[PDB]
Amino acid sequence: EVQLVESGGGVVQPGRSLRLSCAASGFTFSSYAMHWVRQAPGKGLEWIGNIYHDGSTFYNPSLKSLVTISRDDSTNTLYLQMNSLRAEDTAIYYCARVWLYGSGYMDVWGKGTLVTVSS
Amino acid sequence: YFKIYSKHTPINLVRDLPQGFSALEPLVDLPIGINITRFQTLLALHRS
Amino acid sequence: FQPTNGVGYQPYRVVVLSFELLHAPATVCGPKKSTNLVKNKCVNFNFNG
Ligand SMILES: *[C@@H]1O[C@H](CO)[C@@H](O)[C@H](O)[C@H]1NC(C)=O
Repeated sequence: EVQLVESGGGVVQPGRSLRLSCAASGFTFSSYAMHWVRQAPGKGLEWIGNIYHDGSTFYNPSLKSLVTISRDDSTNTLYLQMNSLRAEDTAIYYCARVWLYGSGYMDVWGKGTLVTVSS
Repeated sequence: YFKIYSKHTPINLVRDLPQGFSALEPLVDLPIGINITRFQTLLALHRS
Repeated sequence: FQPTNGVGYQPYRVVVLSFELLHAPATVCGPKKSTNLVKNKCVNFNFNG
């Protein structure tokens, strides 16, 4: 059945890069658009990025140049490159999936990965 | 809209309609939305 | 349709609601959230339309 799993979380120095992976199992990776969302402890959810089958990446206007969304369809995976980490990016990250031939319901969700930045 | 107005009157006249005034209260409005051009009363037989 | 199939081959039940706005009276309306009644004050009243 449908399953999203994530990896790449941990406790890292600020300014060091990260590569968060979202592997999809059970459904064909095409015809769906993939989202990266984060939520901070004590704060609500904040949307990070979108990527489509074409390769069009759309980012939040609030945060610019910090992340890079990279889709791969040979092995049905999604990658996030995070650069110039600040102290405020301690958060739980989620991988989300919307169907391209409907409204923007995010359907099933990832379990989440923890990113803790410290000095 | 099908408006049904009705009034019950206690009379004791034998043959014709009594002469008087009685305004009919609205009883029920029906949202039917259909064409009606003909009607027929329904009676009851007495069997013995 | 089998339970071992993944998402996309699973049976989906679909109900499609279509609305009609013909010259017939609008019998179908939304719910009517009645609030509490306040007296002796200049208020905007809406009683049954
Ligand atoms: C109602 O029925 C009569 C007889 O069948 C017809 O002449 C008339 O045009 C109808 N009216 C409408 C609005 O359909």
